[PDB]
This record gives sequence, structure tokens and C-alpha cells, in this order.
Amino acid sequence: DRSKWHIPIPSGKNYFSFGKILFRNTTIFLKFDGEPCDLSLNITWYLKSADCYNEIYNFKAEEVELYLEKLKEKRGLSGKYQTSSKLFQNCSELFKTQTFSGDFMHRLPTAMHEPLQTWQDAPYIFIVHIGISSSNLFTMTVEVKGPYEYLTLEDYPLMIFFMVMCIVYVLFGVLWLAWSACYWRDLLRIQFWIGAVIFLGMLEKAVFYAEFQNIRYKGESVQGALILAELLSAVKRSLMRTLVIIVSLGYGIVKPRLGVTLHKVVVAGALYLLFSGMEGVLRVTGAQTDLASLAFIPLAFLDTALCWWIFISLTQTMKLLKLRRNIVKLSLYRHFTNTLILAVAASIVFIIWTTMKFRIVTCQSDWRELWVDDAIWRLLFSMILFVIMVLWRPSANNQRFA
Ligand SMILES: CCCCCCCCCCC(=O)O[C@H](COC(=O)CCCCC)COP(=O)(O)OCCN
Ligand SMILES: *[C@@H]1O[C@H](CO)[C@@H](O)[C@H](O)[C@H]1NC(C)=O
Ligand SMILES: *[C@@H]1O[C@H](CO)[C@@H](O)[C@H](O)[C@H]1NC(C)=O
Repeated sequence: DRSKWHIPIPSGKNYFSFGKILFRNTTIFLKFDGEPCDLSLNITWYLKSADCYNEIYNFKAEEVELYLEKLKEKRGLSGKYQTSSKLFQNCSELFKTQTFSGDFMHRLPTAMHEPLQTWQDAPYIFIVHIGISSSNLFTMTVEVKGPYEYLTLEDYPLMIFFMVMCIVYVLFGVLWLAWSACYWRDLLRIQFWIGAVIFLGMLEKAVFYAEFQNIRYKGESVQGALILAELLSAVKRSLMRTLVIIVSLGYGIVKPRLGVTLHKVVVAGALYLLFSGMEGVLRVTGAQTDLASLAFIPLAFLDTALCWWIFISLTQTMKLLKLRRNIVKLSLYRHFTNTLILAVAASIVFIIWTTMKFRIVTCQSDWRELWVDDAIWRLLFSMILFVIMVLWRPSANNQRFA
């Protein structure tokens, strides 16, 4: 999420905690700036490694004060940790105690590791507590910097994946543009909708990559980038679904362009955008009003209805084409049906695997590939889009589908 924090000290209970997966040899910097001191301060910090990812997931800030005691009485989850505490009589707002010239303090469940560093890439929990000895007085700035300026783990693979996807979509666009240019005398609206889909995918990937670059080099995410990416993704998915429905219905390929076919039937099927969008932005906001739990039910219902309709229509159209004795289009429709079947099977298998790999054990022992749940869908969509592109490639005899 973030790699730089600003915290005015006199707030709440003064605790500051964060849990996240971190690289190895990552340093944590604390800086204190503000008005002249009046009172003495006592700063205590804990940095704990986590063996398995459950602890980070179910870490509640409001109970941190209690959590610590469970850690101290030797009853918490397994994992080594470092603890330290220092006392300043008026203010050490200029000293560099946490910067350099430190000592080697032993770790607890010797070691003699660096004062404030990560000794192994894993899920870490950092807690800092400021006690003032007897309205703002200070403003603590906290940063984490590792081998990469601000890009923690769990984000590096995602950034690389988005870069690769951007390159792939650029290649898709270049190839489609070349084919279209070669044969411009005749074309079909489907070959324009495909290009629009490619363009939207390119824009989504570019936005995501730029946002990740900014987060890496500045430590803060851009406020209005996730929303834009989600909206673009929803638009692209809705357009692809509508295109598939139109192709299956045979509108303009096997039957005359009847008006009723679109009106009240297909275009209304664009409400799938709303729901698809509705959850999207909410997922960015964190599901604060917890409707995210009751958000995917309408989406699943709509997807089931659309699949049922698509398969019924495909069977009807293929039967009609076989009866008509046409041969050229029959092979194309057969390949289209096979591709759809394979996509459905892959989606089912992926859902089963994710469910059986995440909600199956007390706590995940393999958090490294925890990002795959947010990347398989995009790869599958890219594969489907490439197959469709190859099927409907403009050619010299691009008139068999009048
Ligand atoms: C309260 C305790 C129980 C709760 C389980 C909550 C798990 C969170 C993930 C939800 C999920 O399981 O994901 C959804 C898939 O449907 C399902 O629900 C799975 C089968 C069940 C059918 C209702 C949404 O994903 P989608 O929009 O279909 O993916 C397409 C996107 N292109
Ligand atoms: C800071 O608070 C701790 C409480 O854990 C207590 O030992 C003392 O007041 C301070 N610690 C020092 C001065 O080492
Ligand atoms: C703490 O000691 C004095 C006493 O008030 C204070 O003025 C100063 O800023 C702090 N540091 C030192 C070295 O005196």
C-alpha cells in the first residue's frame, strides 16, 4: 500500500503498527521534527518476523496493546523478534540514534543482528510506542527502504507482470494494425470492435504500470489511478462480453440485422457493466461498508445467465448453418465453440484451485505466490482475445461473412 507514513504523535494511544511482507536487508528510518520539547519521552519499538501469513491477515490495530502482552508471556505464534527502548530527557529530535552508530542487540523467539533491519525476506510486523512523561507536539515520519527504493515485496512480481502485459498488448495492437492496413478495401464492424478492445486493454495496462512506477519511486500511491484502472477494466470486459454475445447470436453474420435483436435484448445486456463497475471501485475503497461480501452474487447470477444464453444461441446457429449446407462458416463456428468450452473449463479449474489452496489450511506456509490470484484472470482474457483475433483476421477474401 504505502512505504512512507506521517503521524502526529499526540493522537490516540500513540501506538503505530504496520504488517507487511518485506525483502531481506531492508532498513526502517524514523525521523522526528517539530516544536521545542518540554517533557521527557520514552520510545519503545518491536519488530517481529512471522512464520506464516495468518498473523498479518488477522492483525487488529485496536487490540495491539493486548497483542504485545501475549507476545511477551511467550504464548504468541512462532517467530523471532527484536525489541528496544530508549529514553530522552527533553528531546532527541536532532540525534541519530536510529540512524547509525548503533549496537548489536540479540533477537528473541546468539544472533547479534543489526539494530533495525530485516534479516530474512518474510512477513514482518512493526510496532512503535511513544510515552510522554508529564495540541500537537511532534510529527514522526516513518520510511522503509530496501534493495529497491520503496518497492516492498508482494509488489515486485506484480510490477514485472504488468510490464510484460503492456509489451504483449502493444504487440497485439501493432499486429492488428498491420493486418488491417494490408486489407482496407473491405472490413466488418466486428474487426473494429476487436481493435477497440485491444486499445482499452493497452490503456489499462499502461495506467497500472505507471501507478506502480510512481509508488516505487515516491513511496505513495496516486489517488486517482486505481479507480481509473478499474473503470477501464470493467469497460473492456463488458465490451468483450457483448461482442461474444453478438457473434454467437449471428447478428449480421448469418441473419439480417433485425432491429429488435439489439434493442431490448443485447444493449440492455450492458447492465453487466454497472455491477462489474460497482464492485470495482468498492474493492479499491477497501469494502468499508462491507457490501463487497454481498457484491459478487449478482455478478455470478448474470454470468450464469449469459453463459446459458450464449450456449443456447450457439447450438441454434450451428444447427441452422449445418442445415443450410454452408461449409466455410461451419468450421469457424466449431472453433469458436471449442475455444469457449476450453475457457469455461479453465475458469472452473482455476476457481477450484484457488479455493482449495487458500481456505484449506490453518495458515498459509507459501505466501510467495500470493499475487497469482490477481493475475490469472488477465492472462486468461489475453489468451481468449488472441484466439479470437487469429480467428477473425482480415484477409484478401474477407467477404465470406456477409
Ligand atoms: C461468508 C463466508 C463464505 C464466503 C466466500 C467468499 C470468498 C471471496 C471470493 C468470492 C468468489 O468466490 O469469487 C466470486 C466467484 O463466485 C463465487 O462466489 C464462488 C462460488 C460460489 C458462488 C456464489 C466472484 O468472482 P467472479 O466475478 O465470478 O470472477 C470473474 C471476474 N472476471
Ligand atoms: C520506558 O518504558 C518501559 C516500559 O516497558 C520502562 O522500562 C521504562 O519506563 C522505560 N524504559 C527504559 C527507560 O529503558
Ligand atoms: C536537554 O537538556 C537541556 C535541559 O533543558 C535542554 O535545553 C537541551 O535542549 C537538551 N539537550 C542537551 C544536550 O542539553
